[PDB]
Amino acid sequence: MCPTHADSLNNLANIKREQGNIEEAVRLYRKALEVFPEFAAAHSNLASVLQQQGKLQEALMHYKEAIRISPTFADAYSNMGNTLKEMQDVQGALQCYTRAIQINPAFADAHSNLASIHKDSGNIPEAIASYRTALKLKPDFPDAYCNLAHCLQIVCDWTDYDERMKKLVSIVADQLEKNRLPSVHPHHSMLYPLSHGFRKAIAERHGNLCLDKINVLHKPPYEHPKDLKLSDGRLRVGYVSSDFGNHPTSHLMQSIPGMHNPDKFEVFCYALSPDDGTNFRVKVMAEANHFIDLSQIPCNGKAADRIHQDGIHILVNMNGYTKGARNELFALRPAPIQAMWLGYPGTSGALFMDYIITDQETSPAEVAEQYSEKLAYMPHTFFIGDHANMFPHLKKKAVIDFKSNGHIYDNRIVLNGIDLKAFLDSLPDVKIVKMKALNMPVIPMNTIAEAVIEMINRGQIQITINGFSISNGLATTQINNKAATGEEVPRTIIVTTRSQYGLPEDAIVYCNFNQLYKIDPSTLQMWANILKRVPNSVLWLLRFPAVGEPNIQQYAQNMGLPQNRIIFSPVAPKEEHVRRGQLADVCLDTPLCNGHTTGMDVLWAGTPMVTMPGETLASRVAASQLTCLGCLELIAKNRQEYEDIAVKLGTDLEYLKKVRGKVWKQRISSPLFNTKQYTMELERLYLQMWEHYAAGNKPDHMIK
Amino acid sequence: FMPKYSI
Ligand SMILES: O=c1ccn([C@@H]2O[C@H](COP(=O)(O)OP(=O)(O)O)[C@@H](O)[C@H]2O)c(=O)[nH]1
Repeated sequence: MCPTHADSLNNLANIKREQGNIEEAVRLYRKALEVFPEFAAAHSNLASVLQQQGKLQEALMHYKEAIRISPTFADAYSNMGNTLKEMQDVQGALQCYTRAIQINPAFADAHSNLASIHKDSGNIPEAIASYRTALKLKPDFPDAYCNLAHCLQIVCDWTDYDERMKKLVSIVADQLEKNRLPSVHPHHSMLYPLSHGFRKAIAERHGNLCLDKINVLHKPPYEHPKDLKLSDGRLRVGYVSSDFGNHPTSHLMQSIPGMHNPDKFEVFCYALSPDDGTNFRVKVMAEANHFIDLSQIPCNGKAADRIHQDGIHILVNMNGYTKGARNELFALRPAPIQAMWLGYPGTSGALFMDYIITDQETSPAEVAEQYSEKLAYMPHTFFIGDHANMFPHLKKKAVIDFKSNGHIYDNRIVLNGIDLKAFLDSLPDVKIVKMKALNMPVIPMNTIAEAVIEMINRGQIQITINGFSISNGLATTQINNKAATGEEVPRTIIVTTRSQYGLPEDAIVYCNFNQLYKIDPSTLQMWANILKRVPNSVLWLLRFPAVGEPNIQQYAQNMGLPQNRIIFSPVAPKEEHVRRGQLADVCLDTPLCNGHTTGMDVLWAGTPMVTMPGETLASRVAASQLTCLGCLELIAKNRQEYEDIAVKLGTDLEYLKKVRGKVWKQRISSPLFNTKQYTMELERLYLQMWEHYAAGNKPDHMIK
Repeated sequence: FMPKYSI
């Protein structure tokens, strides 16, 4: 028992640890502590690498020791905090970060970690404040800088945007050289002008964090099936998601498990989340051949084992680097074929993923170098939505003519309803506007139209007309919470109007209902150019989040736009959100990162969407959606072409009518919203993947 | 549930 004996072991181990051999670092640190038990720095370092190994309970014990031994050890409080955060004790993490800060007001990391808790909780201003404090205290601090950058992206603070982008690139480049974990998150990397090489490298380094956490389990390779004989000629497909519940992913693909053909497929849904009580979870549970709640099996070893016992041929990763992911499951390779699908719009960058399911428009061969996976092409778009099932009440609209001697508009006052035809047939006088199968009933301004308008204007919940229930589209939540979320189809007729959202009755409405983080200065310039060329037009955006609004309005004033040219509405429930798209004339897609779910949402309302596909997967989805829809005239080769298409749609009301009618027809007539066709194509593709493997081949691009 | 303006 000696202090400088133990001191030497600690330095040998920071060495092994620096190299990257985590496993030896531990054995050294542990000998250091047998030699000198009261060695604060050893306890703290052992704890740090136990945390990396995902042995949180044990890490936490050693942090506690470090603190007992050295009570001024701010650093150990800060990392104990992080351990508690990963353990879901955000309460206890918070106490750690705050205690660090009281003991050493000048200690930057605790300020940064306090900011991350705020950021995770949606408190973006509180996060910005604490990241700024960390950077005053320690101006070279990449973690703090890159998280502040994402906070600023979220609220559309573009102060020193180009200089900031230049510095994020600079930090990633330095961190990839110096072999550290990059401070830019792979999901965020799509937003910054990094190289395809850098984005893939960022992904790959996040993938390797899974390898550290599964190497501690010391499991051997699994024996994979070589044939379909034990599964009766059925291919066993395992869908793995944290999002079988009320989450966009489920709003896209909840119908698909149920649409698989039982003669050739056996469907396993592996949920990483507990049952949130919603119908989305009910449906996947009810319709999958097998539903396994892996939230009840927190050990990645035992969960991977469970996948392997079920005999899965193709395991499908629906999370990539999103909240709730357990990529450890995939790193353990319990299945012989492992595919990225739908939920993550980027590469895993990881050796443990074989294919990415995409399409020729989204992921053309010229840009294959950005993916670590082999391309597996679906015939049209990889994108899909459940809109035909969730929102069939929007398959048909009717309007009210209130101008009377004026225009018959398709989007100022709109009725939708499963029982709309019956309500219309009860009315005396209904003009039917043919659409040069399809037609738009027009309620003229009788006293019934006045009663509907009265309801909208007095802000009443609902009225009754000839026994039919007529709902104010702002009150869906009070009438039927389940209809509001998309869990139920509304059983009332819903009225939606521009007057509800403060949209001008006599103007072109350009919408974008994405989260504001997808907007960059260039995009708002493009939009300003369009608005300047189409007088009285407005841009319709969401408080997504609200603190973004003042920032965008400021950048818009500096571009010479009066305040009233951009109209902000609150985020709404799913069904109001999709329905009120019917009020727009055109949707202006964000080129930096496209609307994904949001794209399918505007197209379901028959709202034409203008996009400029970039190079990233995330920047090409809207074009892929539109080529499948069959509207190639809405895809721009550059900013000039985008502005021109938008301006044409706003100035040439005959062209607008034609293109809106195209989208309105083709949402039904094209493959885009056809879940049965989608599922059958996904099945054709699964079988290619499998035949290729059965013939004894390593994975290769599937383009035919 | 008021509208921003009157039709
Ligand atoms: O007012 C709104 C705006 C959007 N959404 C929904 O919020 C989710 C946003 O998800 P995300 O940002 O992932 O959109 P994506 O990137 O897929 O377009 C989508 O399901 C939208 O339907 C909503 O319910 N109300």
